[PDB]
Amino acid sequence: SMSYTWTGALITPCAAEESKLPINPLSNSLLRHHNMVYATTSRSASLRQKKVTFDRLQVLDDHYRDVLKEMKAKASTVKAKLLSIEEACKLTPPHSAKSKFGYGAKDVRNLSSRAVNHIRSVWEDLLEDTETPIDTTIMAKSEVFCVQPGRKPARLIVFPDLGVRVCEKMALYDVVSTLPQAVMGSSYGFQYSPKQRVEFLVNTWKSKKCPMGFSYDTRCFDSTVTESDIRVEESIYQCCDLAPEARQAIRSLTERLYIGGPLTNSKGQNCGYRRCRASGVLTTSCGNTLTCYLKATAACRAAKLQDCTMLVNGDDLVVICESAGTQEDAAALRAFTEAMTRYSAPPGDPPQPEYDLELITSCSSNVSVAHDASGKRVYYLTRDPTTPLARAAWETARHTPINSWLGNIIMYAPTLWARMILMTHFFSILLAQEQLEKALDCQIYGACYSIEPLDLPQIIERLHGLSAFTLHSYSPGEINRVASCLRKLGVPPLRTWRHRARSVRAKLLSQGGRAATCGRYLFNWAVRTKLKLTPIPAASQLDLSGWFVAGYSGGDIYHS
Ligand SMILES: O=c1ncn(Cc2c(F)cc(F)cc2F)c2ccc(Oc3ccccc3C(F)(F)F)cc12
Ligand SMILES: [Mg+2]
Ligand SMILES: [Mg+2]
Repeated sequence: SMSYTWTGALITPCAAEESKLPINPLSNSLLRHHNMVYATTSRSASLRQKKVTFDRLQVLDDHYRDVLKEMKAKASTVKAKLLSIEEACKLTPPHSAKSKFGYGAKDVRNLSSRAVNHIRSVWEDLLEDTETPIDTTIMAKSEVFCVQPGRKPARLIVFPDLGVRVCEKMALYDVVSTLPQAVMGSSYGFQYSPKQRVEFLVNTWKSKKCPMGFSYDTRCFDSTVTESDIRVEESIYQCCDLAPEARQAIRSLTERLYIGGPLTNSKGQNCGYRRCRASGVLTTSCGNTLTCYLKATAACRAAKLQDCTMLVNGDDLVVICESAGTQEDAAALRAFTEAMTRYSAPPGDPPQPEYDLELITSCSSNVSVAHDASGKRVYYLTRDPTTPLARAAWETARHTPINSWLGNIIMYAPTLWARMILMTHFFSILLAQEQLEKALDCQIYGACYSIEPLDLPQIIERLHGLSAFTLHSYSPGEINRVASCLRKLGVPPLRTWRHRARSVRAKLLSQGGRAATCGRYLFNWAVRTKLKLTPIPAASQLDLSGWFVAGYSGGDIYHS
């Protein structure tokens, strides 16, 4: 069936949208070529639509069916609990889209009478009406990017009302948090932290006689998901031991929301219908990971690749396996792509076999190596810095709910570009404005969190280790990239940052307390007469456990 159907009403913006980076003092400090940084707007919606509207093709074979039963089997060991309206509410973000029935995130969190009552009514309705499609809103997502040798058209987000959103949590939160791990095991990418991911990738790579690996990029994965996929995905869920209320709630959510439904723009007009994955639902991240895994796993048996190992994060896939030769490997990869195409997961960029792990990119990131004080090789997770910086620049000029930079510092603490530019730029500013105290919301795997800037040293040591404060002698590959990028975005050179960092460091050490800590470990790279960085007290006390369990992108989740 057609992924989407449009009535002709436009996808409209519920306010004014900014497309160009504003010229201000602070941002200009990070990067000069501001006219290269832009943000998507509903304006390009039409273009997106054309890219995602098409008629799917799907042919399931015995390998598909086989793997499904295999996955079903493990899922059947799971027992998911129901969530009280409280727990679910406590999980809703404060910025989350307000309800169209008279309440908002604020009220939902305050367990406000009006909110909780409507929520209660929506649940009751999911238990009674098993048919009626649930209404959803469509919006052109507004993200920041850098220009390229045109521009990326806005991404479309589909999401139900806050009422239906809380119920989803109640019926499926526990499910989408445990089930994936139980089903995919070592392959579930969200169970790992950057360091743990790197470890998994490097161990897998080494466990092979002669490694071969590739990243498979599906063309607009969501729109490729078919009504069959969603139903199959629900069947896995149905294997869990669930309360009747939840069993039915899930059954209803599947038929009324997940497999598809009506599209309403911000104005309130009917835009069309959806028959593919909705990006703004709780089951998006879990569902896409299950689906992608299912297809790829079966696709590897069809293509006859040997000893496949998958790493899946939603629609993001990377496979590592035993090579069979250059020629044979390209044939297998091609076979693989076709199998996946049959399964309704055609490629965007044709996959290319990789024999050098550092060259494989998944989750917009890759694996590289640097050295610690002792001088031994240390692998860490890194990525091209363009987007992070561009957004960083944008987040410096305008106030925005989420701070991609803070999240990036956290996830990329050990990288060259993260420590040299981001850490400096932002600490320098916070130091100026006197804001080191204020907490800031950010995101990890799609879930919002609230971190205090002055706690970064602890976070970084526990998630990466002390080496993240002393790495050096980065690969010539990584170095070239960073430099190439700064040159492109008009970002100040190495020396300029060192000088700036050298100054911030000083200003930080004078304030003492948690600040000196930041200045001591975070900017130790700047001073020549180094300092001995020892295990930080608060580090071995942080409950970062929950930070890396499952994915929630688009799932409207906030871990308080
Ligand atoms: O391998 C390194 N080993 C150490 N340092 C010092 C250093 C560091 F260990 C971490 C850090 F957080 C900031 C730093 F300064 C480097 C500093 C810059 C660099 O790369 C470049 C070299 C020449 C020009 C431009 C660059 C650039 F844009 F940085 F890539 C490579 C290295
Ligand atoms: Mg895709
Ligand atoms: Mg974990």
